[PDB]
Amino acid sequence: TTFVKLRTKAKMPLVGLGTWKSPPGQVKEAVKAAIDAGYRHFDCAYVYQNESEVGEAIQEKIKEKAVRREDLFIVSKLWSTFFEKSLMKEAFQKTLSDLKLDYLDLYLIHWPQGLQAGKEFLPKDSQGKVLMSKSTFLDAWEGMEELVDQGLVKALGVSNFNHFQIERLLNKPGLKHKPVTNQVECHPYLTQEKLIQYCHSKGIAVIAYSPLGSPDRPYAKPEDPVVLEIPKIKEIAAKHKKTIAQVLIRFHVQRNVAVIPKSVTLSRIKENIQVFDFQLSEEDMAAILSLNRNWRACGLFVTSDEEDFPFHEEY
Ligand SMILES: NC(=O)c1ccc[n+]([C@@H]2O[C@H](COP(=O)([O-])OP(=O)(O)OC[C@H]3O[C@@H](n4cnc5c(N)ncnc54)[C@H](OP(=O)(O)O)[C@@H]3O)[C@@H](O)[C@H]2O)c1
Repeated sequence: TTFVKLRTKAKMPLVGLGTWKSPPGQVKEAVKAAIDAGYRHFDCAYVYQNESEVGEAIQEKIKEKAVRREDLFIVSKLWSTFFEKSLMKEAFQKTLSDLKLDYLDLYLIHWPQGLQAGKEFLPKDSQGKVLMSKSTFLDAWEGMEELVDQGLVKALGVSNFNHFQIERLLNKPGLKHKPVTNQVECHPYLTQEKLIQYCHSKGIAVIAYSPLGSPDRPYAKPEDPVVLEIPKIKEIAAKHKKTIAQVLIRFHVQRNVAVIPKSVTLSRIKENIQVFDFQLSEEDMAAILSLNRNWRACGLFVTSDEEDFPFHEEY
């Protein structure tokens, strides 16, 4: 299978194109190339500020008859400065207008902590301390549910949520639309076994980002573990006549976890979806899963002492 069926029975393609850090002058071509290589799932966000260029790409391929709207799975995300409901509606309409779409397939809460509204994405006081808001992810969810009832969003999900936080959402008084995905960092050094088990058992599909360990991240350090250099992955890649990246991506697909590798490089965009023509052995999967060290590269870490930080819990 190339998809995972969500609680709603909508089909989410297991491989999607990631866009975080794709420059605005390069992302239009990457998305065009992806569509031509058969990608149908596209992950974008308000805070990536490249949604307009993604939307141009999608519109051009629809107009060319290369792909039908109903066969695309477009995801975007609400940024934490926009949890308040009126602000949420303006942010969403901008994300929908930029993408030139009539509806999103999936709209996610980007992070679970709310951040102070204003122009900046990461508001700070004079000390350089990040400023939080009074709006919670619960508060934001109530706003987002209206979008579903309106037909503007097919389904809602979460990103960077721990299982306690999802429980809280699932137990929210008056809940109307249950979350359909949790999108979180996932690779052999952060396997997510317990979180994936919990989501799957709760009607929620998982979406794994940073499958290649995000080597273009801005704060990479020499002392960080290097996903793309794991020695067992080269071994397994060679045996399957695949690349190291293809093994790292397959690792998710084979767990029925969707995965959104980001590239703006034509050869790599093509390579990354070439993962439905081989199968990792039980020993291969057992060996990859062995590598877990609970090591994360991604997240808003400066807010670790504020309420609703996700990464202190085991999962
Ligand atoms: N908080 C969240 O919810 C969250 C957080 C992080 C990411 N995301 C999403 O997940 C996506 C994936 O995460 P990521 O962007 O952090 O990292 P990633 O996808 O793991 O890695 C991207 C990097 O790997 C390179 N690359 C891609 N394909 C490759 C290949 N076959 N071989 C070698 N290198 C390759 C890219 O270079 P080129 O681009 O130059 O080719 C880029 O530098 C993001 O774009 C975004 O859509 C969401």
